[PDB]
Amino acid sequence: NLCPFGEVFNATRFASVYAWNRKRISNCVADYSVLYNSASFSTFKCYGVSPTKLNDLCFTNVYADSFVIRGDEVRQIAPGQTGTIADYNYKLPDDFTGCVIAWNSNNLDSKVGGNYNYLYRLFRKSNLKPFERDISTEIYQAGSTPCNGVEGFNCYFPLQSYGFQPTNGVGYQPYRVVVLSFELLHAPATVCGK
Amino acid sequence: DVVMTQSPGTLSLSPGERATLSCRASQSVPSSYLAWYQQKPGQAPRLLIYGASTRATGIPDRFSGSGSGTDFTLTISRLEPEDFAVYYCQHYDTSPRFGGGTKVDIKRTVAAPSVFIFPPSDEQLKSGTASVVCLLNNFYPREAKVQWKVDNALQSGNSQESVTEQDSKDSTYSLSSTLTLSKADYEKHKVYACEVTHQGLSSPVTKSFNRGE
Amino acid sequence: DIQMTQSPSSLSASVGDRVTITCRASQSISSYLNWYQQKPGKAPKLLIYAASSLQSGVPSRFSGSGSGTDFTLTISSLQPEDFATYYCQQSYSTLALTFGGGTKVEIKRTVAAPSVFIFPPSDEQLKSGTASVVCLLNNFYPREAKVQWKVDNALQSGNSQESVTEQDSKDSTYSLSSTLTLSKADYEKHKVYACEVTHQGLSSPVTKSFNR
Amino acid sequence: EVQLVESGGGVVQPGRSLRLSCAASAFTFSSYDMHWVRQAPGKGLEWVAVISYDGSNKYYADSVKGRFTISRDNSKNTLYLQMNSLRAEDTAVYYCAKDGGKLWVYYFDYWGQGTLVTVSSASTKGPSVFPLAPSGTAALGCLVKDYFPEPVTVSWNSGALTSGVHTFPAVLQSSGLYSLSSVVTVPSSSLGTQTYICNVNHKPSNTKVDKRVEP
Amino acid sequence: EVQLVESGGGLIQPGGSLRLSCAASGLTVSSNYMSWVRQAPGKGLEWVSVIYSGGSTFYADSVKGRFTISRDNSKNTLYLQMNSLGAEDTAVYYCARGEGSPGNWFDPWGQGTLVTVSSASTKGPSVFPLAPSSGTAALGCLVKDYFPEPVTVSWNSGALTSGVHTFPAVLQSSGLYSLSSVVTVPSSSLGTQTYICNVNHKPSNTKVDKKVEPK
Ligand SMILES: *[C@@H]1O[C@H](CO)[C@@H](O)[C@H](O)[C@H]1NC(C)=O
Ligand SMILES: [Cl-]
Ligand SMILES: [Cl-]
Ligand SMILES: [Cl-]
Ligand SMILES: [Cl-]
Ligand SMILES: [Cl-]
Ligand SMILES: [Cl-]
Ligand SMILES: [Cl-]
Repeated sequence: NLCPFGEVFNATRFASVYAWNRKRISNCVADYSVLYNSASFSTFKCYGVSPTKLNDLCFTNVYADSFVIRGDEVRQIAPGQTGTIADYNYKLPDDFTGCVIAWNSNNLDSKVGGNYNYLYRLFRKSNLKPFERDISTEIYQAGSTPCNGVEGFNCYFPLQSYGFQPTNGVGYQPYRVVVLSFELLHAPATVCGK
Repeated sequence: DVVMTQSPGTLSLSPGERATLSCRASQSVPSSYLAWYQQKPGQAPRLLIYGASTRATGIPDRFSGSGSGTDFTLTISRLEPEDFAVYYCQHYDTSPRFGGGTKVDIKRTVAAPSVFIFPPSDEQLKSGTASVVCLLNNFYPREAKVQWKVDNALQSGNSQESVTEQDSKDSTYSLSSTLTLSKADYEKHKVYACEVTHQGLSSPVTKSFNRGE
Repeated sequence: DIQMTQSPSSLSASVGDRVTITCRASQSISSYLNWYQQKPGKAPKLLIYAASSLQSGVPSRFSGSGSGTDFTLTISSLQPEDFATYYCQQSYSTLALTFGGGTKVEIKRTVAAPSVFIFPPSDEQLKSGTASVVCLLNNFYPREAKVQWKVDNALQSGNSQESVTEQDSKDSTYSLSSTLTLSKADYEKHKVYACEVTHQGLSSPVTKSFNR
Repeated sequence: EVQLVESGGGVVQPGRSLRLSCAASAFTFSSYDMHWVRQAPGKGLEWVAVISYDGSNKYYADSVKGRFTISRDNSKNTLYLQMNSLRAEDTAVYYCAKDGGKLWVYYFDYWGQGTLVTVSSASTKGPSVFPLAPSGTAALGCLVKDYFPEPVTVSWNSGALTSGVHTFPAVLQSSGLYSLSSVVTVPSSSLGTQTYICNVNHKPSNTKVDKRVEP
Repeated sequence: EVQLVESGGGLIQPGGSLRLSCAASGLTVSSNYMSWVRQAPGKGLEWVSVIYSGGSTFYADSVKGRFTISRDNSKNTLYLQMNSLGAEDTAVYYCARGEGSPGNWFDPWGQGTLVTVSSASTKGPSVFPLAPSSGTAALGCLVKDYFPEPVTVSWNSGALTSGVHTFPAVLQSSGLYSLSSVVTVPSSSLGTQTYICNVNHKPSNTKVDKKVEPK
C-alpha cells in the first residue's frame, strides 16, 4: 500500500521546532510525484538526490521530520548551516541526503492576538549533533552561580516563543517545514518509489 | 529585513513635560522584537525597554514603551534634566538593527555665563608656546560670541572653541576659547582680554589680565 | 547557494603539456562535481560527471578526481582542440545547481610586441555629432596590456572602451582596440590626442598620436 | 548521436514575453528530465529550470521563479520555456540540456547550440559604418557604430580577403547601442592599386552596407 | 558585581591589525551570546559580531572577512580580532551580552574603547595649570598636544566632581588634540585646599598629576 506522506504534510497541528516530530516510513510504496505537486511550496531544495529520481530508488527507511519556524529561519534547514535553529533545535548533517520542503502557514499558525504556542530553544551550552532532539526544559545557567531550577539573573528558561501575528512581515510569519531523509543501510529495502 | 525609522531627529522640551519618541516601519514587526536603549554623553547604551513595553530592571517608572505593528512609541513622562541623552530603538530581523536615534534636549531659563580668563603658565612659555584660555561657564542658550583682544586689537584666526553638551543637572553649556601665540609674540604685548556677548548679558563682559602682573 | 571557485582563472600551455584545473566548493558536495568544456560560440560539452566518471566519447586524456570541497580536472596530454574554457558544476544541491567561474586554457607563445596604429574620426561621422578617437594594438602577446588616453597630457578616465580579439589561428596573438567616445563640443575644446601603450614586449611606454 | 535544436530567440522589450523551443532527436525524450541553462554575454553558466520526464514536476532557479515557465510536449519531442516579465538581467544565450540520468542527481550530458535573447527597449536600429584611413606595414578598417542588437557580420572583399583581418568584439556603449571595429593589415605597396571594401550586414534590421576604404 | 571591562583600543595604521578584549565578571562568556557593537564618532550604533555559546560566529557585512570574534574561557574574556582596518573602522567598540532579540537583549554593556585608524603617531600630552585669578573661583588644567584620543581628567583622584567641566578635545592645525578641564570652587578654599588634576592618556599610558595653585 501507499506510504502515508499526507499524515505529515496535511497534519492540522505541527510541532515546535525544538520538539520536532519524526515519522518513520517503511514497508510501503511511495508516490513522490503526486506528493511534491500537491500544495504550493515556497522552499523546495533537495541534497544528494533529485526529486524526480526518487520514484526509481529504494531505501531501507524514509524519515519525514516536521516542525514550524519563521520565514527568516528556513535557510537554516540545510546542510552546513549555523544559527539558533540549526545549532540548538534541528540540525542536518553535512552529507545530508534528502529534500527540505517548506510553505507559508500564516493562515494556520498565526492568531490575531498572537500565537505563542510555537517555541524554539534559545539557550544551549553546546550545538546539537545531526538529527538530535532536545526537549529538556532545565533552567539554563549563564553564570557561575547554579540555578537550582529557579529562574533569575543568569538563569533563563531555555525556550522562547515566536508570537505569530498574521500582519507580520513574511520574515516573521510561520512556515511549516517537512524534511525527507533517505537512509540507505546494508539491509533489505522497504520503501521503493512508484 | 525591515527598516525602522526614528522620528523626530531632535526633541527639545522643558522639564516636567511628556516626551514622545517614535520608531516606525513600512512593514509590521512583532512587538516582542522591539527594544529601546538610552545613551548619555560619554557613556555606553543601556537597555530601557524590551518587548516594546517591558521596563528593564532599575529603570524609572517615567519611561514607558507602547505600540505595535508599524508604530512603536517611547514615552518619557515627567521629563528631568538627567534624561538628556540619545534614544535608539532596536529590533532583530536577520541581524541586530539599531535605529537612527532621537536626541532629547532640555529647555531651561536664560542663564548668563560666568567668564574667566587664564594666562599661560611659565612652564609652557619655556617650551616656546603661549596658550591663553577664556572660560564661559554655565550658560543657556548655546549661542555665544567670544572675541579676543590683544592690546585692544581684535584677534582673528588664532583661536579655537570647544563646547560641552547640556549639563545633566542644570542643562547649561560651558565653552572654552583658547588663544595660541608663540612665546615671542606673547612677550611683545601686555593686555590680554576676551569679550563675551550672550543673551543673558545686558552688555558684553570683558575679562583681562596684564602680562607680568 | 553553494559557491564554486575555480583556480586559476586563466592559464597558458602548449600542446603535450599536463594541465590541472582546480575547483573548490564553499561546502562539502561529496562526489557530485561535473566538468564541462565550452568553445567560443559553441555549446558546452560534458567531460566528467560524479567527480571521476568519464563520459562516453570523451578522450581518456581527460580525468577528474577529488572529493568533499576540493576537486581537480587533469588533461594528461594537451591537444590542439582542447584549448577552451572548462567549467566545474556541483550537483549536490540538485535544485540549486551552480557552476564555477571557469578556467580558460590558452596557448603559450613568445612575447610579441604590438603595432600601434591610430585613426582619426572620418569626415562622414563628425556631422552626426559624435567623435570617436580609436587606437589599435596589433598582434601582441600576452593579453595583459594597458591603453591610456592622454588628451592635452590629461588622462581621459571613464571615456573610452576596450575590446580584445581571441588568439589568432596563425601566430596565436591578440589585438586590442580602444575607442575614446566624446561629443563634438568636447572635441574642438582640446588639441593634443595621443595613445599611450604599456606592454610586456616594450622596453618603454610607446605613444602614437596625431594632430587635428 | 543526440541532437538539440533551439528556436524562438530574438529581441524583446522589458516586461514583455518570449517563448523558446528545443526540438530533440535520436533518444527516448519521454524518459529523461530536461533543463534550461543560460549564459550572459561574457559571463558564466547559470542553471534556469528543470522538468521531469512526464512533465508533472517542475523546479526553477530563484532568479527566474514565478517569472519563467518550463514545459514539454512529449508527442512532439520539444521542450519549451515561456519567459514572461523579462528584465535586462535576463539578456543571455539560452541552452537546453538533456539530463544524463546515470546518477541520483542532475547533470547535463548534451546541450543545444543556443539562441540569444536580448532584453532591451531599444528598437532594432541599423549600423552607421565609418572608415578608418591609414596615416613597416600599414593598417585600415571600418567602424560599425550605433546598431542594435547583436550581431553584425563584417568581411572584406566578399570573404576573399582572409589573412590579416581582425574583427573585434562589440561593446555596449552608454547609448544602449553597440559599437564594433574591424581592421585588416595589408602591404603598403598595393594601396591605390588594391581596393578594399568592408561588407557589413545586420540581419535583425535587414541592413547591408558596403563602404570603400581609401587613404 | 556584573562588569564587562574593555581594553585594546588606541592607534593603528591603515591596513593594520588590532585585538580588543572584554573581560567579564558576573557572567560566563562561553555560556552566553556575546556581541560587539561599535559607534563611529558622532554617529549611531552598529552591531558588528556575535559568538554563540555553542561556538557559532556571525558578522555584519561591513566587517565580514576582516574581523574574527573569539573567547578565552580560562580568562572569561571576549575578544575581537580586527584586520585590514580603514577609516570606517574608527569607532568606539562596545561589548555586550546578548544579541538584541527576544529573551536575548544587549545587557549588560561594556564601557567601550576607542579605535583610531590613522597614519599618524602616538604622542603623550603636556599638562599645564589654569591658575585661579588672584564668591566662586575657577581653575583648571590644559592638556595639550596628544594623539590619539582619548584623555580622561579627574580632580583630587575622583573626590572632586561637583562643578567639573571637561571640554571635548579640539584638533589643532598641528594634527594633535588639546582640551581643558575646569572646575569652580569657593574662593575661600584657594589657600587651604589643594587641587590636583589627574590626566590619563590611555593610548600612551601617560598619567600626569598636576597641582593647580594660585600664582
Ligand atoms: C494532502 O492534502 C492535499 C489537499 O490539501 C491532497 O491533494 C493530497 O492528496 C493530500 N495528501 C495525500 C497523501 O493524500
Ligand atoms: Cl519598513
Ligand atoms: Cl509579538
Ligand atoms: Cl558606560
Ligand atoms: Cl541652546
Ligand atoms: Cl566597515
Ligand atoms: Cl569587510
Ligand atoms: Cl580626548
